[PDB]
Amino acid sequence: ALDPLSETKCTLKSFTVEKGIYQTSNFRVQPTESIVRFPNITNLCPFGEVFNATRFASVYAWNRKRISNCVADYSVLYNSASFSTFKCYGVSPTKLNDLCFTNVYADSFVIRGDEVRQIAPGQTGKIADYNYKLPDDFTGCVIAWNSNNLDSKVGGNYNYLYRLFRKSNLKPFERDISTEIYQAGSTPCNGVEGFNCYFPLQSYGFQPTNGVGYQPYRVVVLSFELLHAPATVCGPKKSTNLVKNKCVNFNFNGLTGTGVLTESNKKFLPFQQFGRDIADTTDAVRDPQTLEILDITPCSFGGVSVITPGTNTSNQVAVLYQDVNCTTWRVYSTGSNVFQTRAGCLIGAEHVNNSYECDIPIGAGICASYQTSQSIIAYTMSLGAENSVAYSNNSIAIPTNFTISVTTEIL
Amino acid sequence: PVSMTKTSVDCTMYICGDSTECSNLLLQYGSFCTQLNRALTGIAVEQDKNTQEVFAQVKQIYKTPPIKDFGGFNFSQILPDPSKPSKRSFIEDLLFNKVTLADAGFIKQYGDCLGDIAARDLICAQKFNGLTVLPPLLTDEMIAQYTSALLAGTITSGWTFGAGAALQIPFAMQMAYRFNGIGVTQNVLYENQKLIANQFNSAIGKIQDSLSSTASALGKLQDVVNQNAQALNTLVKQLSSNFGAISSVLNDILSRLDKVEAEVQIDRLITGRLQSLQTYVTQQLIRAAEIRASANLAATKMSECVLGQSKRVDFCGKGYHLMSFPQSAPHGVVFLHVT
Amino acid sequence: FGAISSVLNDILSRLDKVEAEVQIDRLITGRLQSLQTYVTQQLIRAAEIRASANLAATKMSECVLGQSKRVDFCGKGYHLMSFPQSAPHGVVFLHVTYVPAQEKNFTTAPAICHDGKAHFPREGVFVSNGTHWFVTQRNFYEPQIITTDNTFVSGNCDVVIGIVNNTVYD
Amino acid sequence: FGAISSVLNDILSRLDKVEAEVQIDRLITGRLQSLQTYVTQQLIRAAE
Amino acid sequence: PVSMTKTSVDCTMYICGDSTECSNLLLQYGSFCTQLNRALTGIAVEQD
Ligand SMILES: *[C@@H]1O[C@H](CO)[C@@H](O[C@@H]2O[C@H](CO)[C@@H](O)[C@H](O)[C@H]2NC(C)=O)[C@H](O)[C@H]1NC(C)=O
Ligand SMILES: *[C@@H]1O[C@H](CO)[C@@H](O[C@@H]2O[C@H](CO)[C@@H](O)[C@H](O)[C@H]2NC(C)=O)[C@H](O)[C@H]1NC(C)=O
Ligand SMILES: *[C@@H]1O[C@H](CO)[C@@H](O[C@@H]2O[C@H](CO)[C@@H](O)[C@H](O)[C@H]2NC(C)=O)[C@H](O)[C@H]1NC(C)=O
Ligand SMILES: CCCCC/C=C\C/C=C\CCCCCCCC(=O)O
Ligand SMILES: *[C@@H]1O[C@H](CO)[C@@H](O)[C@H](O)[C@H]1NC(C)=O
Ligand SMILES: *[C@@H]1O[C@H](CO)[C@@H](O)[C@H](O)[C@H]1NC(C)=O
Ligand SMILES: *[C@@H]1O[C@H](CO)[C@@H](O)[C@H](O)[C@H]1NC(C)=O
Ligand SMILES: *[C@@H]1O[C@H](CO)[C@@H](O)[C@H](O)[C@H]1NC(C)=O
Ligand SMILES: *[C@@H]1O[C@H](CO)[C@@H](O)[C@H](O)[C@H]1NC(C)=O
Ligand SMILES: *[C@@H]1O[C@H](CO)[C@@H](O)[C@H](O)[C@H]1NC(C)=O
Ligand SMILES: *[C@@H]1O[C@H](CO)[C@@H](O)[C@H](O)[C@H]1NC(C)=O
Ligand SMILES: NC(=O)c1cc(I)cc(I)c1I
Repeated sequence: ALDPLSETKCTLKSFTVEKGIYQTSNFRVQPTESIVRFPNITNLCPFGEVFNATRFASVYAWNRKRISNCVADYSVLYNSASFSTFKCYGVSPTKLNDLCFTNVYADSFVIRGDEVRQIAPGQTGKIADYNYKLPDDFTGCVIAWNSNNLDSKVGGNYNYLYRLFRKSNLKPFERDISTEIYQAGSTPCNGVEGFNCYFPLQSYGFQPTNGVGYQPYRVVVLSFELLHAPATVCGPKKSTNLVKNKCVNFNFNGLTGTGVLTESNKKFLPFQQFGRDIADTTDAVRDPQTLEILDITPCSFGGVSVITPGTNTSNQVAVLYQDVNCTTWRVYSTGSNVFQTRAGCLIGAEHVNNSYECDIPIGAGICASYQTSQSIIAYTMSLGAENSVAYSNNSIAIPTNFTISVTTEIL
Repeated sequence: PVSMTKTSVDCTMYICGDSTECSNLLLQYGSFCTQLNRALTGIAVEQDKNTQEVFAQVKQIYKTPPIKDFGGFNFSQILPDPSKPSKRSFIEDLLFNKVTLADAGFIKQYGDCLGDIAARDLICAQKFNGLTVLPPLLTDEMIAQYTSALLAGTITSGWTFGAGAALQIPFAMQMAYRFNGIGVTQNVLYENQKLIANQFNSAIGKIQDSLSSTASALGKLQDVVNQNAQALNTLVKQLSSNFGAISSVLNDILSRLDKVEAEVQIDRLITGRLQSLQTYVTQQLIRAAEIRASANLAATKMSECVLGQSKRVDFCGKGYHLMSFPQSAPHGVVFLHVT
Repeated sequence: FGAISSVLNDILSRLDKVEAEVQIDRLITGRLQSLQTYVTQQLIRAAEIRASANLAATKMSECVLGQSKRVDFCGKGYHLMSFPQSAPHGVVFLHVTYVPAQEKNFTTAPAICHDGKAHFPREGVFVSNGTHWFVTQRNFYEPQIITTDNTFVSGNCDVVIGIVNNTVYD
Repeated sequence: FGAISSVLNDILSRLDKVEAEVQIDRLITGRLQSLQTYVTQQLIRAAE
Repeated sequence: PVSMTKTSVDCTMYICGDSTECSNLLLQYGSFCTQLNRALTGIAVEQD
């Protein structure tokens, strides 16, 4: 990265470059600053209402609570909350602080210690089949912690129930609270329990002296979407000012990227937050604070070529920026010699008004040559000698001699 | 068709865009990008090589005689006119008009593509995704000058300038020699000189009318242009493929996943985009071989139909070949075969 | 190719069968892709080489085994002969051609009116040295006296454009 | 192609959506590569 | 030789057969099948 000549050396994987013109990497523009744009939310998320709740629901009647307009600063749980299980599926845990979550729902219930493993997208068992099923494409985090000190009674806590004997497996995120008598045998029930007719709900024991597999465990499943919709729950990240018309790193509602932000004429619908082009790249975004639409443009643009006479001859190089007037410019280095041929700005080469045979083809009728104080000279290549045939309606040219010519053709 | 569009690919920009993590992961491949760029550079060099073989056969620029007294034959229609800013013939102007290039020029500044135009302009998207189009070494004016030199040599000297040392000859005597070549006694040329000149002028006018009408008849060059544009646009469009990853956007993966978890997704995306680039380069190589065959045929025809009178049947038109006239066209040559 | 290492030995040394299976599969896929790319490039280059060899065989048939009348097919100029020479992975054709050297201006005429009839050379061109008219071959200046053996008569003199008057001398 | 089986039916019969997704992706990539190789060879033979 | 056999490929049928899950997963690729079919169609037209 010292200079385009060194980049050519690295691309060719050699310390010597022969005479010619070599394409290098496109003109890169590095971001200058980093900006974060989150909606202004000050209220902390109801961590106390969820993880500190006095009473939890039964697994067959698991509770669902909406989470909206709050800051997901889970570090407040570090002081008092200890979790035996914390597994995130659609998102890495270390990124949870840099993201905004779209549709946050907390599903709370109480199960056995041995059944916590069943809270997963593709598990089987009593809880996963008849009580609570996660979707295969579940995005969110499952949290579970032992609650023996709270949900266990010396005589036995029988207030927590689970569904046994269901006809078919539950759909993902489906709740069944019916208490109809289950018919196990061929004899049909009439609302009475007996023989092959069982009540579908059974209570846990939950005694303090129970084993760790039979101790109560409180489970909260947080489900959300990421980087597709407006979103109103965000991490503890402080927003900065909005910088436009400049190559910056940006964090819009958890979506990170690099580019130039400009005012956009697109009119987003109220339910839309991001705009995407044919390549699925995010090319437009609604500002979470000013509610304005901004177009995002890649910083890097334009082809670059290096013209060299050969490292064995000289270390002088010329640079061709194929998408620029030499009308600051999008040039790595500019000085003295600018010509502005077709096929881009040429920097580091002298220009002459004469025409010669092509030596290094720059393109668009322009060629380069290392010529005399030696220097790189850019010129318009000559098509050949110019003359006139002495045409007349009564004049002929007839050879009075001949030449025996022998030429070589290599195939 | 003589030449096709010269293209270059910045593989780091296409596969990874502006992502540093993706670039670091792509560094493990390295040589495949160099191989693709070497193949593309070979194709780009071969394009100018084909153009040079087709049009630079003579290295001696003969420009038009002023008198233009060719025994009733009218060549002011395929000869260049100084009134036009480009010294190209009127028929060459028609051929230029009937072929629409993907872009007007080869320089598109950042300001032009800055904003919402990037998402609507195909060239802007191609350039933002690391795909560049290289201009030909020979401009259209230079190819027109070569065609004019060939035409002047054919009109004033006939077949002699193809063997070096252009010897002037009256055009009626040249036509008589060609008539003798096709097996007709030269007096038939002289006893029907007015009729033959009128028929040639009428045929040139018929070509006039055919090219100036709504009928294109130049689909071979437009097909090459459309094929190159379609290949580039397909390369741009294929960036939306997930390739088995959770997303087709590197930014989303990097935003929602840590280094270890995002590494596999970025590897899948890199493999898919490298496969897309390899497929594009292979198709470009095959099309370049076809274009090279076409350009070799065009060079052979210019040598044998323009620089001389060919006795091969149906090689320089239908009928007994008398002469041929070259005309430049976008990415090709048009041969007017007088038979 | 996305694996932890590019060396199979390291993967087999630090990983068991199950864990090393995915890395070896990645390496196998990458190396198979490399081989496929090499073979495709070889096929394209072989097609190009086959076209070149077909052209070389055609030139040997038409420039060495005979005299070609195709312009610029067996060298620049009027082809006389060609000689093949072997070369590493190729053939070199020495094309002996005929090139005019010293052109001279002459006054020419499409036809000559002798006795109310138009005469034509039937093999060359009429030329003049200021006073008298001769007939010569086109590719070499060898003027000869215009007789009835090197000319043929066709029609009258009022139809040919550019006809001149000359008296045939015995 | 690195998958547990070359038959989609076996994978779908013994694996759920998430587990079978990676195997089906491997099979899709391999078969797409096979089709691409066939088409490239056909293009070369068509040029000849 | 003048012409060769003109062929067409149903990429969904080759890669996935009659599997709906495989077809849904293959929908993420999309353009590669169209590219292969376009090349094959070009070859088939060139034969005639
Ligand atoms: C959703 O409800 C439908 C209808 O109540 C259930 O389908 C019934 O399933 C039972 C046995 O599971 C059959 O005896 C009935 O004939 C079915 N009826 C119909 C209309 O299909 C379905 O099983 C329920 N789904 C879940 C996940 O509980
Ligand atoms: C050669 O052809 C051109 C046509 O391309 C002739 O120019 C035309 O001349 C007539 C009258 O003489 C005008 O009505 C037309 O408008 C002209 N067409 C043009 C300029 O494109 C030209 O006269 C012909 N040469 C000779 C010697 O007759
Ligand atoms: C040979 O063909 C030419 C052209 O096809 C004939 O010339 C035309 O004759 C018609 C009469 O039949 C005239 O109306 C046209 O004006 C002529 N054209 C030209 C350019 O002069 C010719 O008559 C035919 N026959 C002979 C013996 O030459
Ligand atoms: C009150 C509901 C808040 C909803 C927040 C939504 C998304 C943010 C994500 C995860 C927050 C819960 C983390 C619990 C474990 C913390 C780490 C530990 O102690 O091991
Ligand atoms: C939960 O409750 C305990 C005891 O009441 C308290 O110490 C702790 O701070 C609470 N945590 C939260 C997050 O509210
Ligand atoms: C907070 O965001 C709202 C958008 O809901 C915006 O109207 C308001 O100006 C913002 N306030 C500040 C201080 O940025
Ligand atoms: C650069 O911009 C100017 C406008 O001032 C334009 O005339 C010129 O054509 C542009 N450069 C090229 C190579 O066309
Ligand atoms: C013939 O005469 C012209 C001028 O009338 C001259 O330019 C040309 O060189 C002459 N040709 C030869 C061979 O001397
Ligand atoms: C023309 O040629 C004839 C015979 O070759 C000769 O007698 C005569 O003097 C010549 N005239 C001129 C002007 O050269
Ligand atoms: C050449 O043209 C002139 C016109 O000035 C004419 O006088 C002369 O006869 C013509 N000669 C021939 C051989 O055509
Ligand atoms: C040739 O002779 C004819 C017939 O006498 C005459 O009409 C014509 O003018 C003569 N040509 C010259 C150039 O003297
Ligand atoms: N071949 C060339 O390009 C060239 C040759 C000479 I001698 C002088 C100069 I200035 C140049 I720019």
